[PDB]
Amino acid sequence: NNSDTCAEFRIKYVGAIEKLKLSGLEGPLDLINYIDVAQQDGKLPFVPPEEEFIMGVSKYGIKVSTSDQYDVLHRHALYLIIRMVCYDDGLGAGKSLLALKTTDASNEEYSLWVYQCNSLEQAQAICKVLSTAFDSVLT
Amino acid sequence: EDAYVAVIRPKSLNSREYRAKSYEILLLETKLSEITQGILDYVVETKRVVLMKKFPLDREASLFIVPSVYCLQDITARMLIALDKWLDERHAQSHFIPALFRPSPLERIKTNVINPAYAT
Ligand SMILES: [Br-]
Ligand SMILES: [Br-]
Ligand SMILES: [Br-]
Repeated sequence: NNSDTCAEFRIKYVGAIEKLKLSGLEGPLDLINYIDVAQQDGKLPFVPPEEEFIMGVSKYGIKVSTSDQYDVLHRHALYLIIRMVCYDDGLGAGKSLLALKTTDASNEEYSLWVYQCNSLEQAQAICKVLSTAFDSVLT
Repeated sequence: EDAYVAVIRPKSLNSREYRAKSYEILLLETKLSEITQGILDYVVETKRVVLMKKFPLDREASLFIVPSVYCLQDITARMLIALDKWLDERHAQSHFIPALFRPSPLERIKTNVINPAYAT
């Protein structure tokens, strides 16, 4: 809700497809479709493991840690995030997934990161804070 | 290059058991960049496109599946029995068949956030 630039969220982690060359992956619909085909092929699971992670969103970008806060898995730097998309898994339980498309410093390779939120409300809050971050650093 | 398509719809779906009578079938053929846009344009003219298997001929022909919303229980020869087998297994995987028949990305997208640093 209106209006913050720094927030933490309890989420689940579906998985990642790291270091893609290109596949010609344009826009949010190609992204969702790609993740669908990965799930169908068994590269990503339909159901995430039970363990919860802490996602911190701020003007640095997105940080993912263990629920104990002890270990940092990843720092997704704001500069290297291309797109985040929130969408319904489409399965029955009506779960909301977040997909992040990130790139590397030289903009030569792409990676996809998929998370599961506990509600649609939470997924939208994460997107709001991320958007606000972008607009904030854009000044 | 060579392609084949098997179109299937249910009458279930979340069901534990695979009942071939719960599903119906319409195989088409087309030659060859865009594969996902390709087959889907061809179907409507006459949900997704799923590559299942390739079949050697002794040079290989591909079999795609197109989920949608002639009964399979009542029922090219190499491909039908392969589809019956493939469905028998995957129906005992959970979420698999529901995922096969789920709505399009556009029916499911909720939020789209882009980084202004990558504009134009
Ligand atoms: Br929370
Ligand atoms: Br893009
Ligand atoms: Br990097």
